[PDB]
Amino acid sequence: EDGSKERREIVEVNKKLKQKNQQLKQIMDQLRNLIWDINAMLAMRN
Amino acid sequence: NERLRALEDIEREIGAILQNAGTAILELSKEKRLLDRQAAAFTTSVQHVEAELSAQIRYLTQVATGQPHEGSSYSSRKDCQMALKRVDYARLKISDVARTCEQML
Repeated sequence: EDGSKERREIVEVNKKLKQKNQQLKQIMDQLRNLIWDINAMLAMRN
Repeated sequence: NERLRALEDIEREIGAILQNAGTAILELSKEKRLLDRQAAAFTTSVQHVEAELSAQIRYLTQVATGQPHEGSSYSSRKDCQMALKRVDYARLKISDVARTCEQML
């Protein structure tokens, strides 16, 4: 830390990846919630 | 569907050609072929029709005291329709997820 005495492309790629993760999680949420789809309905499922 | 077909045949043969053939020979006052066939179908056909009707009437006679002769009466055909509804809702949800994916990419 101490002794008691260029990054434009990087930030651009970082923001792009962050937006990508955001839209990815947005796409996730739907199938994530609808994933079970039989759990509450095992009473008659087979 | 044996009894249903028998009832349908009896209904189709109730108004047979015997009732309409009783006015054919009386018009034939100029020539006398097989015209004798217009005589055997006078009462024998009606007698046979009445016999068949009485026979059909004397069936099992299920209805005796209450409400017998059931047969639908029962289970989850309703829940089968509900399962079709589940299929439809899963279709809707899959379509919504595909639309969300398309919007995301």
